[PDB]
Amino acid sequence: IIVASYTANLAAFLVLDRPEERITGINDPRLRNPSDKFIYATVKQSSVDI
Amino acid sequence: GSPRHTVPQCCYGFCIDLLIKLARTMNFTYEVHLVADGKFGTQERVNNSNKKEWNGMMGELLSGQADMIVAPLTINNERAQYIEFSKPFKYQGLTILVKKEIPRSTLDSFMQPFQSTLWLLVGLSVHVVAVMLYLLDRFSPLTLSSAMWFSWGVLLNSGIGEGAPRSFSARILGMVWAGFAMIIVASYTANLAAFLVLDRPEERITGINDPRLRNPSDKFIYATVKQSSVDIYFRRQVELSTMYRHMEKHNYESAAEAIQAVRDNKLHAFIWDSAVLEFEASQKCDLVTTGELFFRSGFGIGMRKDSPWKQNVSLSILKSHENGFMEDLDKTWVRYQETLTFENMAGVFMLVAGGIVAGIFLIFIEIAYK
Amino acid sequence: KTWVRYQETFENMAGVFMLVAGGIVAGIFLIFIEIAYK
Amino acid sequence: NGMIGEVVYQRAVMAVGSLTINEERSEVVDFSVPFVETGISVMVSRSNGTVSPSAFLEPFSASVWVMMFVMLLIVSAIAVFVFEYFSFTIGKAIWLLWGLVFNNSVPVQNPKGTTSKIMVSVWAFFAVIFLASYTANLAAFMIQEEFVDQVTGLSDKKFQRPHDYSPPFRFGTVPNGSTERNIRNNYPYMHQYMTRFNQRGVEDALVSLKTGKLDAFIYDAAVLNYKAGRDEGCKLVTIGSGYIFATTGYGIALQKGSPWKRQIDLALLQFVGDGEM
Amino acid sequence: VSPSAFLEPFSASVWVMMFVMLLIVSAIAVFVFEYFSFTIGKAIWLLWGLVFNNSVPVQNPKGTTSKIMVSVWAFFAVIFLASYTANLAAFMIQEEFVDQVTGLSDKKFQRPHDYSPPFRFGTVPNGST
Amino acid sequence: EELETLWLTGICHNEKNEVMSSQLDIDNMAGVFYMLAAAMALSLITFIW
Ligand SMILES: *[C@@H]1O[C@H](CO)[C@@H](O[C@@H]2O[C@H](CO)[C@@H](O)[C@H](O)[C@H]2NC(C)=O)[C@H](O)[C@H]1NC(C)=O
Ligand SMILES: *[C@@H]1O[C@H](CO)[C@@H](O[C@@H]2O[C@H](CO)[C@@H](O)[C@H](O)[C@H]2NC(C)=O)[C@H](O)[C@H]1NC(C)=O
Ligand SMILES: *[C@@H]1O[C@H](CO)[C@@H](O)[C@H](O)[C@H]1NC(C)=O
Ligand SMILES: *[C@@H]1O[C@H](CO)[C@@H](O)[C@H](O)[C@H]1NC(C)=O
Ligand SMILES: *[C@@H]1O[C@H](CO)[C@@H](O)[C@H](O)[C@H]1NC(C)=O
Ligand SMILES: *[C@@H]1O[C@H](CO)[C@@H](O)[C@H](O)[C@H]1NC(C)=O
Repeated sequence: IIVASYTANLAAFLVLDRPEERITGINDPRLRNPSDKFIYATVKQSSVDI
Repeated sequence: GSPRHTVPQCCYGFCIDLLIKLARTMNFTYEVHLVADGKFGTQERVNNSNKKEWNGMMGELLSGQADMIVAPLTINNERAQYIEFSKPFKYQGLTILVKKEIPRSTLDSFMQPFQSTLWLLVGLSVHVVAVMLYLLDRFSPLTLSSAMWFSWGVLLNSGIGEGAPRSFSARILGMVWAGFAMIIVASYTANLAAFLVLDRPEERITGINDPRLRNPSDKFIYATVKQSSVDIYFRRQVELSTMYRHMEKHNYESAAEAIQAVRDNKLHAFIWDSAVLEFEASQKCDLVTTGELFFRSGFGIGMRKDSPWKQNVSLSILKSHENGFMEDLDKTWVRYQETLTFENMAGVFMLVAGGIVAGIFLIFIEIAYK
Repeated sequence: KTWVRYQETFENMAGVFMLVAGGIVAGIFLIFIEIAYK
Repeated sequence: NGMIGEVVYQRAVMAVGSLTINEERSEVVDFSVPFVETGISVMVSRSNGTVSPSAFLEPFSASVWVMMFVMLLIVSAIAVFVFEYFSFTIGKAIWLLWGLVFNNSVPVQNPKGTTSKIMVSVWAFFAVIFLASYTANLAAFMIQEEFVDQVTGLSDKKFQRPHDYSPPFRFGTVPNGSTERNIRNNYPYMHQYMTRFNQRGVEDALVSLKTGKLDAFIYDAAVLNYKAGRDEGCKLVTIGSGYIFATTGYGIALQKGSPWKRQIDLALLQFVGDGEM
Repeated sequence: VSPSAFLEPFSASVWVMMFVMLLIVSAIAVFVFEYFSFTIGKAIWLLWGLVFNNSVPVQNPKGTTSKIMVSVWAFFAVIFLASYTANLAAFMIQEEFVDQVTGLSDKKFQRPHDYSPPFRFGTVPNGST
Repeated sequence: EELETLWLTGICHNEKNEVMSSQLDIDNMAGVFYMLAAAMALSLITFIW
């Protein structure tokens, strides 16, 4: 039973990754209200600026 | 059903105890009766005058037959233009009740729900293995049942008091059969486990953001209460006309009609207040709502115009908010809730016991022969 | 297809093999000590 | 003082911004209708709690166990019959048959009369698929996750006294707050133990919850819900959703006799009445 | 789609190190058996039968060192079995979904005699497609 | 973007990992049988000498 729980724990530590270690949503309020760590930028005088 | 059978009966429950608390706080006498129809009240046309009227609790209040309405008042903008509201004692939204309660893996897919490759596969595999072991053993460069028992024991991995025969070249066959057996049972254990982990389909609706309900059909039968305020709230909004046209075909009188209809699979979904469906999910274990919450509204007290029972009554309601009487109302009704090897391994033990009876019969025939 | 489409038991073995190999190498010396004991 | 000091003393008109609701403010001025379900809540440090893989009742549930004993007795009786036809495994048959479930016992003498080997093989194949189902249940344990909540709600026995339990802890509020008045109207001893556990800054109390300089904190519900929803690190999920809490809202205070109250209430119900809220 | 990748795609070189440690443990067992009744060449079959522990009765070694090596090798085999079950779980959960046709210019699309089922496809008539 | 979010359904995403793996693979025991036939050939080589 101990080694079966060990096998289940080492499988469960290989099932999942770290989900959303960085933000993918454009409509995140963390992006709407940024911080000093959210270094997001664009090209100077690009159409993204317009 | 019954036009002329009006009986004095016993009323109790949540809002009745709320009214008893209000009568305990404020000094007054009262008169509790029930509404004639089974409707909240809608701005609905009358047969003449090109004018809409009211019915239900509002129809009995505005006619002077009632004085104060203590009820799950669906607070909207249409009723506030005519009468006054109160500060809500209950805060509650809207959701959908469906039937996401169907048992999965009725036998855990051992040999009978899965197709018949594996059992016959192991059978003719160990048959060919036994035949070539006999070809190795009878012509070396008991014997039959001993090699069979060794083959089953290496295939089966439990540890039994057997012995390998003279296997100067058959030990390669035995080690390949051992690796064969363990890689098969390891793959079988692994994919059965990972199958019953990922055995979660999507048979739900996921709230208002369902384009299968934006363009409905006969597959998702969602309806509403006949002459409900939620129907008015969906009649106001500019893009919810399709769900309005879908729900107006199957308008039901009471909510328990829809509860029994979705219980007997007559419906597929129902728009209703959230905490009431949570309470009935605590009642009926075969009911689980969806997750998206919309129209976070309040339940308070249906009131008249300018009246001396507006100020101190709202003060008594907020006095009930500040103390633990809301927690008392929780403890009475709101907070108050209510590989199994029984469906799965029943037939497993049925086939095992059939093999037991057949093996006992073959053993007694063998003793009768020897 | 030339440049856009063109892109340019492994994890569970390395430290396990190294640690078990070092443990067996130390255990052989322990066996030398135990056979010298008896 | 503040917005109440501006509206009651008639130096203002209303408070469109967020404001708590209690009975004394309903006495001095008049609130509007509420528009958002904002009660109170408690934010804690909430380190990584256990998932509790302690018990399991899914395969046998203390009732298939009788079938295990019955089939053990059947295998033992037929082994006694083979011993009568044909080695000390009369009472050792249960030890053998459950020992070879876990396939690491000492092999006792198995008879060559074809009976006991076949029934041990059948029960052992059942034990192999039973251990497969047991590992499958342990793998299906990964699907759910639930770290246990330390405090259920405001009526906790932890909230009686931190000396009552073996770890002592601390709880805080905001100074001069309506939540303090709600505490003093419900539990004066809570205010007495909160007096020595005060703080100054809301973000400072948040950092104190992060850095372990504070154990518990009491504030409004949805504000802490949003600040945990935007929280960098994402280590804060509030216990409950307003169940054992004040369950109030946000209103607009107007002067007693203001004619704007009906229009403001109709406009709020219009803003709710289209989903624009 | 349920693919099959067990030994040749995954264990491309780990199988070599498994055989290296197998030869090391077998050399240790032969040295212990020759230091102090037929486990000279049979030690390889004994060792790879005790890799998987599939109910193979062989013998009981009287040497303590042989049983210590069997114990350490068995713990290594148990954690290898647990890692193999975790690898199969990750192979099931990370499930790719390949297609029979991965191109508009498929060689199947020239003639359905290219493969054994003759497939079928069409469009709407009087269309720009 | 709002109109294409409204008038386009998006429940069925790209390559869902659902229940459709139906516990049967064919190529796995086929390859195990290829290695088994190699073991038959090696057993015949050890049998002839
Ligand atoms: C409710 O329904 C009817 C009343 O309409 C009751 O059944 C009988 O109805 C007839 C008229 O059609 C009356 O003359 C009888 O007096 C009624 N029976 C009795 C015993 O009162 C019925 O009893 C009522 N009760 C239920 C089933 O809820
Ligand atoms: C594509 O267009 C042609 C031309 O209109 C259609 O061909 C006609 O088909 C009908 C039978 O369905 C014949 O009786 C006519 O003689 C055809 N030509 C004429 C003169 O109309 C054809 O059916 C169309 N295909 C579709 C369905 O798109
Ligand atoms: C409450 O009302 C009753 C009935 O009118 C009356 O007898 C009693 O004196 C009242 N008590 C108070 C507190 O006014
Ligand atoms: C009056 O109007 C309703 C619809 O609002 C209709 O169903 C009914 O047949 C009409 N007739 C009556 C009762 O006069
Ligand atoms: C309401 O409460 C006040 C408190 O002073 C009391 O004087 C009054 O009689 C009560 N009745 C009304 C007007 O509702
Ligand atoms: C609370 O009010 C008192 C009134 O004297 C004041 O001294 C104290 O600084 C206030 N604390 C805060 C920061 O709320």
